[PDB]
Amino acid sequence: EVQLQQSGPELVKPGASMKISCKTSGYSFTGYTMNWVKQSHGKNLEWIGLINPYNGDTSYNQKFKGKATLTVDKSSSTAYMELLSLTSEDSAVYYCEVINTYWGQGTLVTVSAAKTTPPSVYPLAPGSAAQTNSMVTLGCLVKGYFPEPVTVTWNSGSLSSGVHTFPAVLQSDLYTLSSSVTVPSSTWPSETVTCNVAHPASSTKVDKKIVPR
Amino acid sequence: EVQLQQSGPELVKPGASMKISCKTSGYSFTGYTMNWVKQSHGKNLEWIGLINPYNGDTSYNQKFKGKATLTVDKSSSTAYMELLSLTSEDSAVYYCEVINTYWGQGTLVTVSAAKTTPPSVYPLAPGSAAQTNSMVTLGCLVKGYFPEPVTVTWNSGSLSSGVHTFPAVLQSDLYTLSSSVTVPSSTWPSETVTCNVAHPASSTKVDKKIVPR
Amino acid sequence: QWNLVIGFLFLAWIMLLQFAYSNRNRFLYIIKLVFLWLLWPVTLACFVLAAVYRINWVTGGIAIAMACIVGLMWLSYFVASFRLFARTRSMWSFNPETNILLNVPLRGTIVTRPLMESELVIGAVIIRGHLRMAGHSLGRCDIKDLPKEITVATSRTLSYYKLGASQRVGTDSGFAAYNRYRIGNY
Amino acid sequence: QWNLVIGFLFLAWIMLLQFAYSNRNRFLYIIKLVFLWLLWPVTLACFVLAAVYRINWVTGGIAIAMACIVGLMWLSYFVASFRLFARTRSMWSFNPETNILLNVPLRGTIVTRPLMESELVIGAVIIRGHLRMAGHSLGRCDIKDLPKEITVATSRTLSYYKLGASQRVGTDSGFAAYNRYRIGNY
Amino acid sequence: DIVMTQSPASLAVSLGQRATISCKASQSIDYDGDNYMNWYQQKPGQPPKLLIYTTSNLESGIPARFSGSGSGTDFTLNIHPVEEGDAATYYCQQNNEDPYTFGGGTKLEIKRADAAPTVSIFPPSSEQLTSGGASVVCFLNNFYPKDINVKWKIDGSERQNGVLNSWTDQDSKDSTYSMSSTLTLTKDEYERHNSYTCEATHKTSTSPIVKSFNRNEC
Amino acid sequence: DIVMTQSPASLAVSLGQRATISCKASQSIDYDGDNYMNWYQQKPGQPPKLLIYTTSNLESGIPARFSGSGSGTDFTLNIHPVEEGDAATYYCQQNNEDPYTFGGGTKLEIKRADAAPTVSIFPPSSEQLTSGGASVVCFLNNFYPKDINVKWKIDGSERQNGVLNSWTDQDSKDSTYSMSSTLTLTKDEYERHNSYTCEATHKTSTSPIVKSFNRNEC
Ligand SMILES: C[C@H]1Cn2ncc(C(=O)Nc3cccc(C#N)c3)c2C(=O)N1c1ccc(C(F)(F)c2ccccc2)cc1
Ligand SMILES: C[C@H]1Cn2ncc(C(=O)Nc3cccc(C#N)c3)c2C(=O)N1c1ccc(C(F)(F)c2ccccc2)cc1
Repeated sequence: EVQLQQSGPELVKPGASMKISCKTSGYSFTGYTMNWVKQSHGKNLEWIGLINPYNGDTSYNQKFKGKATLTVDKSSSTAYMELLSLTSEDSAVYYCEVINTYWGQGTLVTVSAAKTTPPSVYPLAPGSAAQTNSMVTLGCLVKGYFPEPVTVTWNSGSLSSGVHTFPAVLQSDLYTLSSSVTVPSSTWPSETVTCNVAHPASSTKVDKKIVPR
Repeated sequence: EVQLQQSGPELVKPGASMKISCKTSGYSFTGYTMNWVKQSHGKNLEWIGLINPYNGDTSYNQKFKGKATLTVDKSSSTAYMELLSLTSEDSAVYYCEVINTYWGQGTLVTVSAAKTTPPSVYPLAPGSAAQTNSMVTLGCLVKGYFPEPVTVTWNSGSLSSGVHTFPAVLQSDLYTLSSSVTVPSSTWPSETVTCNVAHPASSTKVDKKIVPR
Repeated sequence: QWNLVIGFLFLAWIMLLQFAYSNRNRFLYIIKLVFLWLLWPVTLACFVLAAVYRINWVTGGIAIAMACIVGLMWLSYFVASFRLFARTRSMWSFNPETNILLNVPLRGTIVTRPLMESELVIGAVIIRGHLRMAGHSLGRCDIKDLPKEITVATSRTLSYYKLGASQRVGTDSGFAAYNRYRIGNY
Repeated sequence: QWNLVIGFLFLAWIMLLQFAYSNRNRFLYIIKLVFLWLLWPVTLACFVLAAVYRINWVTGGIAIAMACIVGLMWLSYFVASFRLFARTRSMWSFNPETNILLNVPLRGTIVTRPLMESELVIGAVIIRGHLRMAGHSLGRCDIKDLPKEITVATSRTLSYYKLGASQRVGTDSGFAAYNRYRIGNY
Repeated sequence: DIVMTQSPASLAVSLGQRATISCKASQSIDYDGDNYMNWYQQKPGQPPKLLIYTTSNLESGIPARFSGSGSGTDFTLNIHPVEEGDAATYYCQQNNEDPYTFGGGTKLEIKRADAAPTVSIFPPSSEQLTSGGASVVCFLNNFYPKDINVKWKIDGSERQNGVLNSWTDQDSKDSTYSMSSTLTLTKDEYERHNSYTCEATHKTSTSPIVKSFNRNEC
Repeated sequence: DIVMTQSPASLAVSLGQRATISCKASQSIDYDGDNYMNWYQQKPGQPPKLLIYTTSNLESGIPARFSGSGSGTDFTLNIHPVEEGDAATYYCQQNNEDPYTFGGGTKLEIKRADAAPTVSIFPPSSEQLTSGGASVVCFLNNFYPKDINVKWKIDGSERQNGVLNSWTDQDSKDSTYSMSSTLTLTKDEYERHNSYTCEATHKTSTSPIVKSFNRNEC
């Protein structure tokens, strides 16, 4: 089983340089060629280049020459790409691939000088609405986070279905997200429902239980 | 794609000889080897011999040697097995195979000093059954034919679902076949149901309609 | 002596080490087979033509033992070649290289070539429309291969193979594998 | 005449026209490359000794054009083999047969051999745990094959292949195919 | 003349459970280290078809549920996710020596829930009575287990004489059995008896199913 | 350096019907008679998955219902029995020339019978009001058509400022969509009007679905 585990999301200021690592496992290093791919706008695919694990021979496409550099660490079985002079158009998802069939998780790179802020969690319940029928909607709003990867989970993964999570939206350079779950009246307010909001970029985790009031 | 058509069943007396003719299609006749199998009474596979249609070079085992002659006609894409000095232990379902993947449909060889007899058809109807359930069962008894096989169907093959066919019982060297079909009670007496009995060995075709009695 | 005929010998040797080591052309490689076939009696005749002028004794008991060896092995292998001819009535059993043959039904007839391995799995590659099985160009074939080929070696080894897996690559080509499914003794 | 030194020549010819095809044994196939390598600057200097003597200019002038033939292909081929070296820093780029290489990752390192075809499909056969790709015996391998092998050229292109299909046969053996999926020109 | 034997004579396997068939050979084959063994399948009224060749090579078109293995003189066929369609007879073959030999064959039966038979009685037809003789036909449909005792009675007196019994193979869809019992009577001994009764005793009931008719009713 | 394009930017195919996606290569790739073309599929939140390589070779593990072929410049991807799980974006790549360029993507949607949304709303929370703000949030769930007109009418006045609308992708299980509409405001403006109303006009009826609450109701 071939696996490629990447370092994870990163936030940098304009003009900065950074390194994206990719730790590979399940197969011998100094084997198959490593290829780098940049996905932009969430729609379009592109090609950066390739590097051979064994002889440090690299080939770049056209416009990434002097923009990105590739290297490897044989002892740690780790591939690296260095991004130089990052600008606002460089915010993207970067993937590592072996033979076009095995792909990494994707590293999200955000280029901005804005401050990172922790999220604020507000529960949503039909308080005093006398909604005791078969369609009870519970939800939550998370506001004021930055840059992107806030994960909202219901009851630590117990409510794996019936959940509608929406794409994030931006207001005044900050991000907001809304989510809901549909439950029967037999579980409300008879059972406690908790929203688990994780924001790694601020090292923040909030577990907030919905109070019917 | 690849077809191995057989010549059909035959009945002979002890000591007689015959020729099983297999006609192939779908591929160039030469280039693939030919194998013969006997499958004597019961369920026991056996190997008779192997021949090359292109140049001969036949091979037998030490038990069937002198009991059969295997030959080929390239002009009609046909292969032949000559059965010599047939006895009571030779009655079987002989057929050809090529590479352990494609088989003929089977040639039934019967060795007996017996007379071919046409079948007698007696339809079975639930007379005075006085049933109030939403099912009605009818059938047909086909008695006194020889040799096997006999093909018994309903409505010229249109009626197959709900049909139970039973192996023939051998009494006094004659076979008796039993067949029963269950149909909705709304089928009767409005619909026409017929039993079709075919015995090629006696050139006997019978079609009998069942009526309430 | 002349320093020109030696040059042509030394030049005909490169051409035999370069192009003769390929079976991918019918009417290019039977000539090499014939040359290697004819090299055998020439050596024995040369060696026996040194034991009659047995002067200095270096042309004596040395050109006699090797004459025995080279006249012994030649018969010991001609016997086997004729025995191979006996079973499979083909003129391919007289090649001076091997004693194993491979048969491929194609275009109505059967194409026979010499083989060197007699292994358990045989690979087949169709490139652009031409078949190349075992280091042998075998003519023209689309993906309409045979589900059974044979390999024959005198005294046993009537081995029947079988189309085990075939696949098609872009627009003209393909590959296939023949896994041995049957063995026959003589 | 000395008919003892001539039979020793024909015997060597029968010896090397029989065992020099197989690329299986490495320490038996590396010697043939050296011997074939030495035959060029021997023929070149064996045709020139007919310009030193120049007896009959209708027979001493032939070895001028002939010596101008093999003094001209020799440079225009060493030049190319050295470029095969220039890209791939290997010592297999100096065999006098072909100018294309095959790279197979095995047991940590890479196994490199010379290849003659550069087709679109490459076959691979594992017999008893030994891998055999294109006439070369590449060592020891279970069914732990590689999903990518590489064929290299002098300047032509780098051509990566892909494990398209594999099958295990008889608890040890197997067949596999590498259908070319990529092409890269330097 | 190489003998091969299979340990089980038949298997009774429920749905979703593993079925196993083993075979032993008197010779080790051991041709170049490779063993040879073919596994075949046959259904009633049809020629056999190949399932496994050379002890582990699955034939094209055969589902992966059939796994063949073994070595030396021990060979084994494993069918892990047994379904309702796996009702056939399985065979072995050496495929190594000039006197090629087959095994005995093992029959695979599939377990299911108990079911009572449906009993239907048919009186003699007018044509047979006119010609001479009578045939009373009893049909038992869609039952499990196959072990049913069917008895005939003339005016209440049991008559085992003149009864033919034909059995079907296990159904390929419902995994049930069917049975036909026919009583043959002469033309003179039929008109002297008026009450005809058939009884079916099954393992699923303490009250056998009784059906009957009278000669003067039809 | 090489342009490669796909014409059908968006598709809408019902279950069981054929879907075709075309691609044109500008510079007529041909290496010794062989065209090179790779077809990829990508779902939201995941990296792309390879479907076809070298214009006709199906990647191992891909269902046989995907196929493709072409010549010279014209290539086509065919999905015959389109299922409800085939809701993804499809891409093309060269794998011949130095840049190994990608083409544009195409999006495949699944047709389904009409369905009306389930509408619910939520008033401001106590935490927001304690902080000093307010929000009213309306959810439309499990509707098929994408054309819904959502309105925020307070005492007959349509509020256009402070309304955000977020859409989900097509569900991979039932092909439905969902929508979230949020009205953001301050507490000083919230405590003016008594009745807050959210309306949704759909294309399956002439009666829009309306939900509302009073600030003094809770
Ligand atoms: C390797 C072996 C395999 N092998 N299988 C088959 C044959 C064969 O049919 N040879 C043959 C030769 C001539 C005429 C015909 C016909 N008709 C047939 C052969 C064969 O020739 N072999 C072989 C052995 C030895 C040598 C030697 F050159 F090395 C050698 C010779 C003699 C003394 C010392 C050294 C070279 C080649
Ligand atoms: C196979 C072909 C293509 N080819 N590709 C690569 C090479 C190669 O690396 N050769 C080489 C030779 C010597 C030293 C080195 C080094 N270092 C490298 C070769 C090559 O030599 N070829 C070739 C062509 C023709 C002939 C001839 F034998 F036909 C011939 C002889 C002389 C006069 C005329 C005709 C023989 C051989």
